[PDB]
Amino acid sequence: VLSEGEWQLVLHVWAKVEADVAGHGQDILIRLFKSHPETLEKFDRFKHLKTEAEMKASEDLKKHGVTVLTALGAILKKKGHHEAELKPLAQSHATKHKIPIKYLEFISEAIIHVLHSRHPGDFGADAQGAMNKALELFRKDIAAKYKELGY
Ligand code: HEM
Repeated sequence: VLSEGEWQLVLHVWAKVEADVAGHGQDILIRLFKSHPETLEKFDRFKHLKTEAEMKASEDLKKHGVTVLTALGAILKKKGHHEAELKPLAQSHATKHKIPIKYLEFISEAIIHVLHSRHPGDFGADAQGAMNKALELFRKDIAAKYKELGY
């Protein structure tokens, strides 16, 4: 359970992300796919991409990065009271897309890394710890839905 102080640190840096949702989404997906190539393989839309330059040149990838970060932002702004937002996401990711929780840990690492690169003055250790907590909460609550579904 995040404190109010922790949520403030999370949403302070998130408001910086929302000035360039698309650029952040590209940086995060590419870091994910480079660092953990099994994740790329889960996307029929993207598994043709073989180099970082190809990934950076894909408009479809950029579009999906906006979808991802828009969903995550809506969850973060609920400060934990995110049950309604997680239901559809956990159902699609468990049952349709077949995304292990571990891959959710991998994208959380990518988010944290890109936030540090883009927003160091608003992403010192206190804010890094708070964002880690927020993304852990996200994962914990998705994992419980996965367990219900048998995934
Ligand atoms: C912050 C974590 C994530 C968020 C907020 C997120 C959000 C979304 C949203 C909003 C969609 C479209 C609606 C839906 O199908 O539910 C989607 C689709 C999808 N996601 Fe995620 N996602 C996350 C992480 C991941 C990860 C780590 C993987 C893969 C390793 C992944 C794989 C997929 C796939 C394969 C689709 C369908 C893409 C398509 O073919 O159009 N997601 N995601």
